[PDB]
Amino acid sequence: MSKITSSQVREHVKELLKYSNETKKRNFLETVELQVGLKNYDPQRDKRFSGSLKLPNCPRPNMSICIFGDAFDVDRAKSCGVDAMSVDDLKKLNKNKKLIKKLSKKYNAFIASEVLIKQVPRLLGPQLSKAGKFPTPVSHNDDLYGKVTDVRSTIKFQLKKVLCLAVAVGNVEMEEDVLVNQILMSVNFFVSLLKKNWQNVGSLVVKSSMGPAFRLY
Amino acid sequence: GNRKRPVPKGATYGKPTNQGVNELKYQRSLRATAEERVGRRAANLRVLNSYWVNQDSTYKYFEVILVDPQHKAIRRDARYNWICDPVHKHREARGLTATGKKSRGINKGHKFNNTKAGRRKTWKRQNTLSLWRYRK
Amino acid sequence: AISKNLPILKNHFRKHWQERVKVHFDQAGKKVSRRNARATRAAKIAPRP
Amino acid sequence: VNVPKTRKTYCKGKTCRKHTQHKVTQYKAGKASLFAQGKRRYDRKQSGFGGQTKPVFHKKAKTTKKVVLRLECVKCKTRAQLTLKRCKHFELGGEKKQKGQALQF
Amino acid sequence: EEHTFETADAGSSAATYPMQCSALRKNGFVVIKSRPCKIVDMSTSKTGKHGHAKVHLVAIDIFTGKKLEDLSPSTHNMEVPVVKRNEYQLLDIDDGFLSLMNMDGDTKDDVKAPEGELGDSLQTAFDEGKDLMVTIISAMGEEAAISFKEAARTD
Amino acid sequence: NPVDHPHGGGNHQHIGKASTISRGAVSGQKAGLIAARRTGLLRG
RNA sequence: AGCGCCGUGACGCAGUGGAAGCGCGCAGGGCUCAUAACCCUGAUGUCCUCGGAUCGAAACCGAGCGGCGCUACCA
RNA sequence: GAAGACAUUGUCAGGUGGGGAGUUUGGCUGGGGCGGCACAUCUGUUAAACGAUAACGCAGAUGUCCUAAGGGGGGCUCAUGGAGAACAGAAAUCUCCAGUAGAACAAAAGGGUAAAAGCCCCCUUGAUUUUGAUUUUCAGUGUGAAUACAAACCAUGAAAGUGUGGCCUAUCGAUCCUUUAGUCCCUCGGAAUUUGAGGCUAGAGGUGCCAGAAAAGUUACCACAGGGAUAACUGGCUUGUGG
RNA sequence: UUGACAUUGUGAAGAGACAUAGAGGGUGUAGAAUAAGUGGGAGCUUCGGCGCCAGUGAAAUACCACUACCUUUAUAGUUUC
RNA sequence: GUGAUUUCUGCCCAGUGCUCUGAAUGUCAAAGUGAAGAAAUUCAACCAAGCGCGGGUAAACGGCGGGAGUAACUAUGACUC
RNA sequence: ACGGACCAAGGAGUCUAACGUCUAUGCGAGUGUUUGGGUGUAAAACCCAUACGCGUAAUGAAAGUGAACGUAGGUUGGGGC
Ligand SMILES: C[C@@H]1C[C@@H]([C@H](O)CC2CC(=O)NC(=O)C2)C(=O)[C@@H](C)C1
Ligand SMILES: [K+]
Ligand SMILES: [Mg+2]
Ligand SMILES: [Mg+2]
Ligand SMILES: [Mg+2]
Ligand SMILES: [Mg+2]
Ligand SMILES: [Mg+2]
Ligand SMILES: [Mg+2]
Ligand SMILES: [Mg+2]
Ligand SMILES: [Mg+2]
Ligand SMILES: [Mg+2]
Ligand SMILES: [Mg+2]
Ligand SMILES: [Mg+2]
Ligand SMILES: [Mg+2]
Ligand SMILES: [Mg+2]
Ligand SMILES: [Mg+2]
Ligand SMILES: [Mg+2]
Ligand SMILES: [Mg+2]
Ligand SMILES: [Mg+2]
Ligand SMILES: [Mg+2]
Ligand SMILES: [Mg+2]
Ligand SMILES: [Mg+2]
Ligand SMILES: [Mg+2]
Ligand SMILES: [Zn+2]
Repeated sequence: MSKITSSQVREHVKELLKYSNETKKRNFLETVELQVGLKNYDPQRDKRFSGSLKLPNCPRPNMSICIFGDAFDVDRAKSCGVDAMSVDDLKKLNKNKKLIKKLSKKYNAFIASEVLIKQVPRLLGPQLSKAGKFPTPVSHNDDLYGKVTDVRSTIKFQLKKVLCLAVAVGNVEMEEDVLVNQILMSVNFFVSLLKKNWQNVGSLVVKSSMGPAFRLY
Repeated sequence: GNRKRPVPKGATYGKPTNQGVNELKYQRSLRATAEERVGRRAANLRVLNSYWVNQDSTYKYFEVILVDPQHKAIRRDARYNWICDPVHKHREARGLTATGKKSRGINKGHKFNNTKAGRRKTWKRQNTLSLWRYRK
Repeated sequence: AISKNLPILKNHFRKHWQERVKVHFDQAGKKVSRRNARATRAAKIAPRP
Repeated sequence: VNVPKTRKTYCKGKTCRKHTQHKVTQYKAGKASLFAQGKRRYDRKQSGFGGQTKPVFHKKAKTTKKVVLRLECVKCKTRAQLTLKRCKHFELGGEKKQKGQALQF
Repeated sequence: EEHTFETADAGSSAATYPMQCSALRKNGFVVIKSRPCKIVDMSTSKTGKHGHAKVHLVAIDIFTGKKLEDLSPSTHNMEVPVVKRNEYQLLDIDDGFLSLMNMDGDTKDDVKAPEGELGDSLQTAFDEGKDLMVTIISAMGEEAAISFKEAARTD
Repeated sequence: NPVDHPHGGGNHQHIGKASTISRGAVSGQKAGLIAARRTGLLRG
């Protein structure tokens, strides 16, 4: 047994889906999320946990990611359908922080080739680190469609400064069996990153993009 | 309270198990100590019984019933002249009152196997090597 | 010490046991005494059995 | 050392009795769980006067431990324990080796 | 079928190894009162006229910088931590808490920025840029930044 | 000699440990300066 | 006799198996009538030798050299 | 007169406590001490051509490392030299010839291996289950390691076949206690149910003084039992050193 | 030495914690209003009013955010300094 | 502790000790409190002193460094690193 | 190397509980009277009931179950007849 049993989640998720699928018909997509709270836990004193796992299927394929990389990766990413940006156009963009301020905003994530290490910090500024989006490595043998599927599906848990975190673990328009599975994999992944496991969580809110933010515990 | 061990400066001279001074308990009750002191005070009488009457944090208070073995009202009156027998001299000093039989453990059953016919007598019997003429 | 193929013995003689040895030399005397007590009691309570 | 999280091996679960798929985890000891008879005896022996009553080990020599693998059949949930040799670093299902790759220095 | 994925840790092994007392050296590491320390002074003396040796040891804690002293017979064993240093590349430093990157792009946003004379100089050398390489010492479940170097080549 | 006093013994005459003694020390230990807030000559 | 440690730029010293760094010193220009201070810029190393293991050693191993040390007690 | 439900006193609980108590303070060792490890082990030699064989003999090594560096199959041949090919040079890649291994096989050393045991590639988990027998150390005990079958379930291959970890020789651990797995079994003894506890079979947590106590000194204030099994003076053998 | 219980009875006036709910932005520069944060993301309403874009910053603004402390507030009570 | 008089009694509070604060926090026993349980019990919060953190103190215990260059004969080095 | 000037007298593997191998004796699937009773020429000798010990059943942690397929098996030796 845990603090959460899949039965209680099964009954919250049903009317959570029944609201979005039946009642309110908005002209755009609806996304289900997970929000977590932390209690008796102090970011300044304690250890800032950091974890991510490969979620089985992507919660939202409608997010824009830019392919930093060398000639080989840009060549196989320009044919993929993902915006592949070179290394020699960034060469003197460091002149102005505004030139890269828009770069971080438009792309929901960044992944770069293994030559990112020497370059991406110093070629750019520290904005990407500040923004919470730092490029993740991709190898020459790693199929780039594999990473852009993986990096799009993975959820990252990070204790940055505040006791509240939130990862997105689905879109509404899936069948309900995989929704209860993934909402249940993400909660006990989150507790596994804590000192006392379930004894540090004090808030678990699951919901959909626009409506009834159900509390769980 | 407890019976502090009356060794000078707490220095017991022996093994660590016997190094205790403070958390040691007297094997007789305070009611038996009360009976001892009253019987010594009134050595011409025989302690019959005692009971609790009161207590505060420092003292427990008891009342002792004593019988006069010389009074002719007690020497006659068959229901009580057993106490005039010499065998009942200082029965409270030998643990023969109710509190003394309780502290000696004198009761029936398996819970009192150590102390039924007196524990030192039980120990002597259990620790006696009995040899017969035609050895068994 | 432990030596040879011999059974493990459990002779409980590590106390002052020689102070509590009872030898029943008085077996014959106490049997005579018991018969004497029975005879005197029979005489006292006669003819009760 | 690096061991996969998944492994096909023999399951003696009275319904498999054959090689089935297993999930691999590392064995963790578990809480000492007082009210165990040895813990009750120890508490009774340590109560009172007499000091420390049992040996207290001091002469540590080992620096590693044997790793025990907890194998769970995916068909009947029967579990089995396997023992590996001593190691300093142990990991499960991570970063299969790359053969012909340049050194990253 | 099953759930929760049985997420675990997959750990083992000791943070200290027992080696000796007389085999220690200055600039080596030793555990004193459960703290990791760097030896700066060790001396040996005979205890009597036909007795044996004892080692007096003076060492600085590798994290708090405090002096610790201890003494032991030269032939008993003491613990030595498994002190390790790691290269990282210096990304942003925002609320202290230097965010670092390994030889791969994997990030360590876990280590407090040093608040001492080395840490403030690190921040000043970081504000104008000139990407740094910071060394992290990580003995006995504690981590700390101890040095920083300007990259040599590839300007 | 050491049998007589905490300061006794030695191949030279010296106290050997701090002569400042805590208030919570026990009888036989309070030889020297007991619960001293400071020692040494006043005003340097 | 046995044992331990050290050797890095002219000097004093750091140093994470991926070709070496601090402070002065030195060099070039400037300011001054000139030197110093000051300002702007550069340069300086078989890491004591000679072999070995490693893809690659300043670090590890073997020797050789030069210094510093420690033990030296009961008789 | 002061003080007052506070102090005090009782019991339990945490701290402090060489003031005091009890105990300990390994072994081997050309006396002991300091040093070292010859204390559990492995390679070569000493070792005197079966086996065994000592020393604080000699030269070294071990407390690890590995999902492959384990298992099978396939294809190929290594170090090195010569001759050649823009930059390219003594050292970058390419080609041919010669090449018995002069390479490689995690790590000491020794042994072993060429259509392989090396290198590259394709699959995979036999590094599995149940026990018994055997070899070495040996008391023919344990522990560690290993060998050959049996009964299953598998991997690989066209197949013969091979595979019960690492090409072989080292790479490690009882009782008590704790913990997990298995049978879902046995017991809690007045009779049941459910917790809890205890059992049976098999792993782990560790004893490196490695057949496995829980352990700091000093003594010229010293004590006892002994020892010429053992040092310091004389004698004896030797004579490097001295002459 | 420190805490608790007992000894141990009789009383009042300022604080302060538990649970329900309503409130709340507190700032430096500056978008377009005075910005306490992080995740999602272009819609219901009589207002096209607001967000999207483009300017603005350390960080976007409609909306879902009864989520995250933090700062206040009125309770039938229950607890302590 | 030192040891008549005279004349002096330098520098060092990092360590060990002694001593003094705070409540901004870490550790934190028994009793008491809350929650889960059928209950034994388990978990959590609160949590005194001490410790920890931070000051003071050497007529407290005590301690009180290396190397190199440099003067118009050399040598030394007032000076300098 | 130590003990021994001389002589007399004394002066050191005992008894007990439990037990192993061997041997003797009795009876033998049984065996053991002597706790006790009876009796007596009285600590002897003689007589004795019921029990109890060991043995005739093992194995298992335990709940439990529990010894002939057969001339109580086959093969190889085997004294004696
Ligand atoms: C060191 C720890 C304990 C140790 C062991 O139980 C220690 C002793 C304790 C004792 O009093 N008697 C014994 O027979 C063993 C053990 O088994 C290790 C694996 C784990
Ligand atoms: K002693
Ligand atoms: Mg008790
Ligand atoms: Mg106690
Ligand atoms: Mg003292
Ligand atoms: Mg003393
Ligand atoms: Mg003297
Ligand atoms: Mg003592
Ligand atoms: Mg010895
Ligand atoms: Mg041994
Ligand atoms: Mg031979
Ligand atoms: Mg057990
Ligand atoms: Mg001799
Ligand atoms: Mg000569
Ligand atoms: Mg005086
Ligand atoms: Mg002075
Ligand atoms: Mg408590
Ligand atoms: Mg001194
Ligand atoms: Mg003699
Ligand atoms: Mg003589
Ligand atoms: Mg004589
Ligand atoms: Mg005689
Ligand atoms: Mg005799
Ligand atoms: Zn199965």
